[PDB]
Amino acid sequence: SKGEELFTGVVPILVELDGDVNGHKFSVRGEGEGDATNGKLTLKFICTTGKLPVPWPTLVTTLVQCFSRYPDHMKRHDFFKSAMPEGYVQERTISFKDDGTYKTRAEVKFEGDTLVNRIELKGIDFKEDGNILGHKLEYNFNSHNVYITADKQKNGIKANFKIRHNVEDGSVQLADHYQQNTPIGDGPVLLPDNHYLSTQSALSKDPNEKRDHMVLLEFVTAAGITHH
Amino acid sequence: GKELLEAARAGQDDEVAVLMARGAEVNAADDVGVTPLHLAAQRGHLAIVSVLLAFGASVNAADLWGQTPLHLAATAGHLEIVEVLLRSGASVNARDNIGHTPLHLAAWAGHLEIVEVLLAYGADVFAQDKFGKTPFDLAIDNGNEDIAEVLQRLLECRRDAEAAINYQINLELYASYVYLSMSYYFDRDDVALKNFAKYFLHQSHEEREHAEKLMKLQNQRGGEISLQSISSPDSDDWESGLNAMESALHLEKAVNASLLRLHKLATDCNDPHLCDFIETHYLNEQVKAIKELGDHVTNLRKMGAPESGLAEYLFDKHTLG
Amino acid sequence: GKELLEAARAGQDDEVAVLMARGAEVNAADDVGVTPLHLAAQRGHLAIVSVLLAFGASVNAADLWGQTPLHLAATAGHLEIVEVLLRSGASVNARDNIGHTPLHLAAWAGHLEIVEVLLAYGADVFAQDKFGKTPFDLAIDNGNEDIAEVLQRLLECRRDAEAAINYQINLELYASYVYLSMSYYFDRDDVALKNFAKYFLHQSHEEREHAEKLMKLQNQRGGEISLQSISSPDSDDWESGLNAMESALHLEKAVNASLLRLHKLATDCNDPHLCDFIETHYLNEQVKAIKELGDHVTNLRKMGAPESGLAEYLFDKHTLG
Repeated sequence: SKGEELFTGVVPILVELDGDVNGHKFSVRGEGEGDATNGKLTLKFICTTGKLPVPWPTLVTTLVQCFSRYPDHMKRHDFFKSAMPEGYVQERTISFKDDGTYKTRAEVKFEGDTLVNRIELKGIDFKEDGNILGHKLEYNFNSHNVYITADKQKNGIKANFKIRHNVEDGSVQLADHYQQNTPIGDGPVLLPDNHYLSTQSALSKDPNEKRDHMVLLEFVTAAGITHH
Repeated sequence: GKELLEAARAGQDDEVAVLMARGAEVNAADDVGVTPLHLAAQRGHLAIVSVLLAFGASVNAADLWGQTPLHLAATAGHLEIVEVLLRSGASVNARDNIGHTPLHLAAWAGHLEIVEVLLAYGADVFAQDKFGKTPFDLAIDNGNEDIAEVLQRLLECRRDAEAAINYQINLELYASYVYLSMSYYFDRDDVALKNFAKYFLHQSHEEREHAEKLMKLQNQRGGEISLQSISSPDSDDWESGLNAMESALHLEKAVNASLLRLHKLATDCNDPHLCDFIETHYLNEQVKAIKELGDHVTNLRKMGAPESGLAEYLFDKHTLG
Repeated sequence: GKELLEAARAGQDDEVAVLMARGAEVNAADDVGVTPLHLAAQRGHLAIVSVLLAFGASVNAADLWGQTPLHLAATAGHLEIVEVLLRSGASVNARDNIGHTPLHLAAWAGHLEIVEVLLAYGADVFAQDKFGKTPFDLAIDNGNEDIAEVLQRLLECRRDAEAAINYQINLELYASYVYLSMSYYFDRDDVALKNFAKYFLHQSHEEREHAEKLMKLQNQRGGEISLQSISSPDSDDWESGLNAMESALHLEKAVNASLLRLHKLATDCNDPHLCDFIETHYLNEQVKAIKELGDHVTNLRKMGAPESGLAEYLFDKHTLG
């Protein structure tokens, strides 16, 4: 009853990410708003740590499924919902093919009524004159899907998916993402069977900002049950 | 200067009233480009958008994300705001960065009445976003059931009208070919009738003008012409002038039946211009052709043909020349 | 050469396939004149008739009894074969020896959907056989109930349109007579107004052109003109110019009401050409006539008529001449 109420309207967001990648320290702050009723999110990320070595498309995947559009027939398979304002944590591993990996911890909750997202990142095992990081990949994005599976061992879920980032020369990079999602409280959280979640997004620039900026709007919604 | 936007967001209609009465910024561009009209449309507040439009707001206000008050209003679900925005000059075919049009969002969210009012104002049903989807796709991948049905009906109406116009083009080309055959039958030297030949050559050329008119029409509508094979006439030997006139009569009647079927189709799918075109250029010529060819047949039958030479000779001399 | 027909009869679609792939007789005339298409239509076998049409069969194949695959297919009850034959050029109005048309058999057998598709393609409802019966008769003498209803509706639509066009002819002839009376009233020497007289004579002749147009129309449709008695106008003494103009106004309004009733009738019975004719030649002239006659009436009333001579004198001089 309560876990679904906490998204009745708009929600302002504050996303902080602190990462260490091969001697490169970085902090990222993102500002925007979201609505779960339509699975819509609209954000703008900026790095107050100067020029960054990894392309912006990399940071996109690793920056709130609690906002995905959920229908009335999957009111019983919304794991992220039942835990509000309980919140939850997720541990994600992203694995690049033909380069190294990222280990990223994230804690998601409500703070007052603002959704603040604290994320810590450790990315290593890369060649620093490569393409995935050496700014050879194309500034774009594509439509993707996430598979969520129940996990009674952690009485939460696992989320697995695969992202394909096209390079400016036709080639693609397939990053495989795992993550464990677990709620902080011992309360009863609604258990979703394994199903999928479609996601679309778009990247753009502000015309009159002199820092490094990345504006992004996105639509996210789940499915998987062939209900009546 | 800036203190009006939070009152619009909180729904303080009286506060924005008294503060806009005093000289205030109506077309305010804010920290992310959200004008008071955008926030007045997100939340359902008709009074605020009315008093903002009256004071000179812009209905097309390019947000930093590419949105417009019509986008957010169609996504939310408030019908009255959609109506008052459409009457004020909102553009039904404005795009996001993803490429969504207000009908994309109306179909995703599941708002039937908003879908109707957007279809009445000129939203197109097969428009795509960057990722290639049409409103019917966003409707069928989200369980929104009736949006899908009322958009499928329109997709099908357009497809069927295109197909019927192609079939009419082929039918008139076939009739032209049949008349050419008829005409060069009466040119043999064991069939020495010259004005029968001129008659059927004239009809052969008129029937090609008829088909070119329909090709031009289908290019004006934005459809695709798809030409096909033309069958050969059923006979090479049209036994006499009477039998050829009767065959032309049956052919004209078949063509007229096809025109009537296409007119009923264009009437079912609410297409006034197609109906007007059909009855202006095609339904009064068929009636006159059928009347004239039946006249020829009864004249020939009364004079005594086909068992009478000097009946077709004198018909050819006096009526056809 | 002949071994394909028994495979068509047994429904051996694959056998006729492999044997027609090899060079075989497609238009085979047999011991009683039954082509493989006839036997493929008697039994319900769509694949065989498709692969036979593709290989060049004749849809109009004069059996020794006068039948055609459309006859046997309409009698049997298979709708898909009827459709694929009608799209390929089958003639809906071919006769037997008895004189039956495919609609006769569709009505006898009791096949509603086949009756519909045959009516869409130009089958006529009042066609007779040698013994004098129409499909409605074969429908009512066999207990087939709804065939009778949907054919009675069409018979009645045609009868009622014929009757309404006759009544409109009589009404325009009566209006012409009324205007002639009006015109020769203003020619007396105790009513010395010449341009009122010319006005109403012009209207008298225009209203006869109007009725001849409808006579020509009804001859183009194949109906029967039945002329009737023309009543005499209600008055011989039209008290003044104002009163005569008001009477002409009421008469034009009555004529327009009749036109609207006839248009609604032609719309109910799905008759696009009649509706187009009525609104092209008749509905814009009545609007202009009513506007002009109301203008004349208000001008005359403001100038001070009828209690003022020098009002109708100067109207007659300045507006009508």
